[PDB]
Formats: sequence, structure tokens, C-alpha cells
Amino acid sequence: VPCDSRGQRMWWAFLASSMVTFFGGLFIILLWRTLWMTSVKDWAGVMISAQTLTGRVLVVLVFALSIGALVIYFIDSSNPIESCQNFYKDFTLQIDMAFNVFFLLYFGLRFIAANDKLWFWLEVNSVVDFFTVPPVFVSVYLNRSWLGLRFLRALRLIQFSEILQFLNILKTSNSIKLVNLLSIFISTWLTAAGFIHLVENSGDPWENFQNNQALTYWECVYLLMVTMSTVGYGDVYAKTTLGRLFMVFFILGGLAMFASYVPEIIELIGN
Amino acid sequence: VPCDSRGQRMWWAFLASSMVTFFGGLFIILLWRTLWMTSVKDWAGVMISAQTLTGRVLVVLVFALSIGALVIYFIDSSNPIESCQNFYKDFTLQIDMAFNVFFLLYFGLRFIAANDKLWFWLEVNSVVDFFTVPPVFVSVYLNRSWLGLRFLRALRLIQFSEILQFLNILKTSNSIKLVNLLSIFISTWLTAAGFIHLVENSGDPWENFQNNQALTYWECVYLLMVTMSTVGYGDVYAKTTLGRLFMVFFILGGLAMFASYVPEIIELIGN
Amino acid sequence: PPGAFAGAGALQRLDLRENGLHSVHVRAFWGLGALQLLDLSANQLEALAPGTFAPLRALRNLSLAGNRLARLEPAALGALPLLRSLSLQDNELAALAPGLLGRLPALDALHLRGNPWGCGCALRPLCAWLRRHPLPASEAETVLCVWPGRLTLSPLTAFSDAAFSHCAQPLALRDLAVVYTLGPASFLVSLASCLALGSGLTACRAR
Amino acid sequence: PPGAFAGAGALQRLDLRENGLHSVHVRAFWGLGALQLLDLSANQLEALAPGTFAPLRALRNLSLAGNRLARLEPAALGALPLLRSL
Ligand SMILES: CC(C)CCC[C@@H](C)[C@H]1CC[C@H]2[C@@H]3CC=C4C[C@@H](O)CC[C@]4(C)[C@H]3CC[C@]12C
Ligand SMILES: CC(C)CCC[C@@H](C)[C@H]1CC[C@H]2[C@@H]3CC=C4C[C@@H](O)CC[C@]4(C)[C@H]3CC[C@]12C
Ligand SMILES: *[C@@H]1O[C@H](CO)[C@@H](O)[C@H](O)[C@H]1NC(C)=O
Ligand SMILES: *[C@@H]1O[C@H](CO)[C@@H](O)[C@H](O)[C@H]1NC(C)=O
Ligand SMILES: [K+]
Ligand SMILES: [K+]
Ligand SMILES: [K+]
Repeated sequence: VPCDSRGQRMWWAFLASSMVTFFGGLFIILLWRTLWMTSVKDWAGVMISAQTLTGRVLVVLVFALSIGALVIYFIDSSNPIESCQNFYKDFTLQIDMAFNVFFLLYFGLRFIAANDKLWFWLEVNSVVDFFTVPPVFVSVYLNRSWLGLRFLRALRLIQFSEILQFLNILKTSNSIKLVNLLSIFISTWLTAAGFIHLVENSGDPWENFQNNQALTYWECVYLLMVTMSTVGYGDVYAKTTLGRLFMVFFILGGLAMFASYVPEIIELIGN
Repeated sequence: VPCDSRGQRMWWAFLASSMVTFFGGLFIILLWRTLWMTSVKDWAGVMISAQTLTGRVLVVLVFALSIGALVIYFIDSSNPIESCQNFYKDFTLQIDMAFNVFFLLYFGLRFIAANDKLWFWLEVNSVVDFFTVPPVFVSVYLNRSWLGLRFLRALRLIQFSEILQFLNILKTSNSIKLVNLLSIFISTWLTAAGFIHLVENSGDPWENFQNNQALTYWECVYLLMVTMSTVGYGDVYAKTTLGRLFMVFFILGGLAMFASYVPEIIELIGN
Repeated sequence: PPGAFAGAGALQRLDLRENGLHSVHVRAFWGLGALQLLDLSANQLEALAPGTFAPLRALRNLSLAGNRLARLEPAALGALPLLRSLSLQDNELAALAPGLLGRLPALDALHLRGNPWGCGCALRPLCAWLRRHPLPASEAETVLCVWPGRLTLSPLTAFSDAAFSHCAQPLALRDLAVVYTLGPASFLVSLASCLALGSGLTACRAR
Repeated sequence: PPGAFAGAGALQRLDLRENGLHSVHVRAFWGLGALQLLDLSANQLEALAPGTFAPLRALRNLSLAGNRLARLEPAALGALPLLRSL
């Protein structure tokens, strides 16, 4: 009786659970635009303000929980992408559930404190919440698990420099700029490796997932580092069509981003 | 009775049908130089002028038909290079025939409105007409089809920015320059990939076409993108002699073009 | 070769064993559908092209014992209403594709002795067929399966619907609606909870 | 195949030589631990999976002559107190 099997792929349900949140609520906001609130808006604004103690400790807490979620994803990346499991039996899923409900509460608190709802809805933090939080609820409901877009929490590394700034660790602007550049580069490296790993190990959808390549996450990190330095050994490469398309897009985007960030590098070098 | 076979290669007939147009008429123009016209010249000049409505709608139409021809070539690139077919049975060939006779009429109208015939004969639009339009007539006469140099219509994508300018979509010069650079890069990328795909899947002529490599068009696009970024994985590469020669020439030309276009990139970056 | 037995349109019995067959071309039985017994045992067959048995219509008992087959494609077998017995003993078959047995009505006799069956969700249609069609007790004792990670002591016929309960059936409209509505409903609940907390705190402060 | 000799739980002698064996699956002797003599000589065996002889407990004399074995893993043989000759 105890057995584990892949069965039928259910990735589309997990993806739709985020798409029909994001796009549908965007349409709802647009239609509302076509067609004690101030007090509670001010209360939520001062709740998440970086000046007060509550905002500081809360952003430190959400950064720590993002680090924990990234570590959980790193641990779980050594497993089959789609697998059945019991929510009550395993407590790591419970830890991820607690982290994600805290993220949801933080997102709601941010959404109350928003002068412009539409421009808040297009922020990177909002979209990472959309593509992270509904999948864990769908997974715990369906009693299954999909790897999915859980690496996108690495995009919350960008605030890392800010986390130092109000703990009296960074004072000068040059060090803050250097830490910001390093954090941005590390975060985009990690998330690009995450997409490459997902699209390579998942396989092509229209070919019944027969193009899957056994690539670990760290091998994809190595591939991204080799590619972005224009070395290209060719020992490891993307074999799927969608993986190759993502590699081409990543090459173009990385070259454009580096060309845009050259002047900041020169300013950091200085005279 | 119904069967399809390659038989003998007839690419040389299609190529000669363009060479004995281009070079022979160039010699005719040169010999004529060695050895109501004004009214009709002015009429043709005002017919194709960008100021009047007729010129605007006509250049929009020819750009749209060039896009359609590029899509037709993209669809047909998933077939054997040389193949027999019935013109009456298939109507996609009829669509391509209509597109190409419209291109021929536009070329004639342009040639009437030419102060210098010889310098008009050396334009990129004239040469793409020469290497595109006679092959479809030869194909419909011989009841066969060869892939040929039908990707060269992508070279009309350079006009794309102009297509925006008189539709009140681009006003500032910086955006126009950026769109022009992007269109030029995309067009040269696509046509280089087209030559690479043709010369790779066709095989070496002097070795009885036994060096053919099963490379799709998009794989060649990926190869060109990998090469132009100086990555060079080596998973896919040109194996034929002529393909390697074309790759060397493309590398040299791309490096020279990028070195020439660096100052425009710097101006777009600005201060 | 294709059309190897051409001219024998009224053939009824065909036996090929101990011959060491290793490659059978597709559509090699053109006009041989009349046969009822087909023995292809004691060979080295590995893969079968789809549509190979498609011209066969009157075939009743089929034997594929002592071969090197690993995966048996449902398209290769097709739909044979007149088939009654089938044998796959002494092979290298690990699992059977679901719905393969449902294509043909009569599968009264089946022999799967010696195959390295890896019991799992995949085998559940076969176990259900065992529930519908019980094997002989001796054959049930002989036919076993491999349990990954531990001993293979589990018999193939010992499994019940409790093992099938792990398998996830295709989701109905109810589950689809729930998995579509989990996201937006949870976000609205979070927004409402935060708004209610803020309104209550404002009311307490203003008092 | 796994469980090839199923049903012979009281088997004591088993001889397989001159057969040209080339691949023996792990746990193929499920319930065959009762045997005392096992002859697997004159074959083409190259590697033995660990735990293959683990179900065997009463085995006394084991023969692996005339094979293609290169490395003999200790985990494959395990601990057989009743073995006397090899
Ligand atoms: C920027 C983000 C938030 C939105 C963009 C959507 C991206 C992430 C989506 C759109 C299409 C998706 C892919 C579609 C199909 C499959 C096959 C299946 O095995 C799951 C993974 C995989 C490979 C998906 C990965 C995620 C994917 C690439
Ligand atoms: C710049 C353009 C307009 C003119 C230059 C001529 C080029 C495009 C011509 C000249 C020689 C030609 C090649 C000569 C021989 C063959 C073999 C045959 O299988 C057809 C394709 C192929 C490989 C031709 C491709 C096109 C080709 C490379
Ligand atoms: C099926 O036919 C074969 C061919 O002779 C026969 O040996 C076998 O016993 C038959 N099977 C059954 C179940 O009658
Ligand atoms: C071990 O048993 C075998 C089995 O017959 C026998 O031939 C052999 O002589 C025995 N060895 C010893 C040392 O008694
Ligand atoms: K390089
Ligand atoms: K390289
Ligand atoms: K390189």
C-alpha cells in the first residue's frame, strides 16, 4: 500500500492558481478605476514605515523568513519535481506554510498602505508573493507538491543592503552602493539558475516531458556563471527548446544589464 | 502513382534565374550609359513619396506583406529544401505568388521614379527583389520548390522604425534611434541565421551533398546568438566547409559592425 | 521482411519459437489477419512497432514468452476483439500502461510469471483486473512483484483497493474549482482580516 | 528474475553451471536461504549486487569458478556463519 508515483503532471493547476489571482485581480482593479478609510490607511502606512521600530523589526523578520524559504527550496531541490506527500507527516512543509502565511499577512498589510493600488500590484514583491503563496495552499489542499517558482524569493535579497543600513553597519554611500550591486547580481544569478533548473529538469511539455535532463541546481548555477563570463565550456548546456530560449534571453538581458551598469562600476572604481 | 522524391538538385537553375537578371541588366544599364518621360517620372516620384497618403499606405502594405512572407518562410523551413508540389493544389504558394507579384509591381514603380538607375540597381531593396521574385516564378513554372534565399525579406525590417514614425507612435529622436538599432540587429541576426541554415542543411555541392546536417532554423538562430556573444558552447556548430567559411566571415563582420556601432550605443546610454 | 508470408491468406496457425528473432518490421503480416494462433516465443525481440498486429483480426491466443521486451506500447497491440489468451511470462516488463487491457474485451487467460514487476500506482489497473479476473492459486503464488527499497515478498494479488487509494484520479469540476479559487479567496481573507484589525485598532484609539 | 525459484522453500541443492549466466538480479533468492550447496560456475558473471546472498543463511559451500568477476564487494557476500567452503 505505501508507494510514491508521479502519475499525471499537475503543474498547470499550480500555475493557474497564481495567474487567475494576478490577472483577474488586475482586471478587477482596472474595472474599479473605470467605475475611516484614511485613518486605517495612515495606520497601515505608519505600521510598515521604516522610521518606526515596528517597521524595522518586521522587515528584518521578513528578510530572515525569505532566507529560510530559500534554504528550504535549496534542500527540496534534490527531490523529484512533482511528488506526493502527507502534510501532517512532514513538518518542513508546515514551516514553509507558516512562512508563506506570514508573507500573505505582510502583503495584505502593504496593500492597505498603498496610495496607488495598480502600481503596487506591479511591484516585484507583489508578483513574487503572487507566484509563491497560492502554490503552497494548492499543494496542501491537493496533498501533492510541485517545485514550481519557489526560487523567486531570492529576489528579496535586493533589500539586504537596506537591512544593514538601519543596524549601524553601513554608513558611507560607496559601501552601500557596492553591497547593493553585489546583492542585485547574486539575486539575479540565483533566480536565473532557478528558472534554468526548473525548465531543464521538467522537460518539454509538448513532447510528453521526454526531454528531461538530470541537472542539479548547483550545476545550473555553474552553467550560469560560465555563460555570463563568456567562457562557455560546453560540458553542461540546455538541451530543451524552452531552456535554450531562456538561455538566449538571459544572455541578451545580462549583456544589456552589464552595459547599463558599467558606469556605476567605474564610479565605484573611481580615481 | 502519388509519390514525392528529391531526384536531381535544381538549385542552380533558381540561382541563375536571379544572376542572369541582376548582372545582365547591370551590364545593359552600363552599355546604355556608354551609348513625357519627365512627366511620368514626376508622377511615379509623387506616387511613392512618403509625404502623400498613397506612399504611406503603400509602404505600410509592403512592410505587412514582407512580414507575411517571412512568416511563410518560417513555416516552410520545417520541410525538405527541394521538393515537388502542385501549384493548384496548395494555396500557400498562391499567397506567396501574390505577395511576390506585388513586390515586383512595387519594384517597377520604384524603378520608374529613379534619377540614377545604376545606383538604384545596387540598393539592398533592389537586390532582395532580384534574389526573391524570379525564384517563385521559376518554381511555379517547373512545378517544384526550393527553399533558396527567401529569408532575405527580413532585411526589410530595417524600415520598421520608419513605419512607426508617420503613425504618430514615435516622436523623440532617441527612441527612433533605439528602435532603428534594434531592428537592424534583429534583421541581420535573422538573415545570418537563414544563410547558416541553408548552407548547413543543403550540404557541400562538390561532395554530392553528403555533408548535410539536420539543423532547424531556430537551432541556427541559437547558434548565431551564442556565437555573437563570444560564448561558443560547441553543442551545435557548422560542419560543412562553406558553413565554416560563412561563420568566419560572419564573426569578422559582426565584430567590425559592433566596433563601429559602439559610439551610438554610448550616445544612447548618454550621461 | 514486409509481406514475408504473402500468398498464405488462409493461414490459421503460425509458430515461430527457438529462432532467435531480433527485428520484425512493421506491417510484416499484411494479409495474415486470418491466423488464430501466433507463437513468437523464445526470441530476442526488444521493441514492437505500432500497428504490427493491426492487420490481425481473427487472432485468439498470442504468446510472447522468453523475450527481451521492456515496454509494451498499447498502440502496438491495438484492439483485437477476437483475442482470448495472451502470455508475457519470462520477460523484462516492469509496468503496463493503463487502459491497455480495456481496449480488448476478452482477456480471460493471462500469464505474467517471471516478469520483474515493480508494484506501484501504475500496476493498479492490473491489480483491478486481478480483482475482476482471479488467477489460479498456484499461478498467484508464482507471480510476484518487486517492492523498491526492501524485500520483494509482497505477492501481486495480495494488493487491494487500499493501495489504489494512494493514486490520484483525474480531478473533477469540484476540485478544479477549489484549486482555481484558493488563491483569490485567501488574498481577500487576508485583506479583510488586516482591514478589520486596523478598523478595530482605530476605534479603540479614538475611544 | 526476482523470486525465480519461488515455491521451493525446502530446497537444499542448487547447481547452475555451463549455462553462461551474465546478469543476476538482486534479491533473486527470496526464500532460498535453506540451500546448502550453490554452484554458479562456468558462467559470465561480472558484478554482484549487494545483498544478493543476504537471504541465504544455511549455505555451506559456494562456488564461483570460471567467471568474469574482477572486484568482489564484501557487502554482496555479507555474513554467512554456516558457510564452510568457498
Ligand atoms: C516572471 C514570472 C513570474 C512569470 C513568467 C511565467 C513563467 C515563469 C512560466 C510560463 C510558462 C511556464 C512553463 C510551462 C510549461 C512547463 C512544463 C512543466 O513541466 C512545468 C514547468 C514548465 C517548464 C513551466 C515553467 C514556468 C514557465 C516558464
Ligand atoms: C548576397 C546574395 C544576394 C548573393 C551571394 C550569393 C550566395 C548567397 C550564394 C552563392 C553560392 C551559393 C551556394 C552554392 C551551392 C549551394 C549548394 C546547393 O545545395 C544550394 C545551396 C548552396 C549552399 C548555395 C547557397 C547560396 C550561395 C552561398
Ligand atoms: C491458446 O492457444 C494455444 C495454441 O495451441 C494453446 O497452446 C493454449 O493452450 C491456448 N490457451 C488457452 C487458455 O486455451
Ligand atoms: C562443498 O560442497 C560441494 C558440493 O557438492 C562439494 O563438491 C565439495 O567437495 C565441498 N567441499 C568440501 C571442502 O567438502
Ligand atoms: K569571450
Ligand atoms: K567556448
Ligand atoms: K568564449
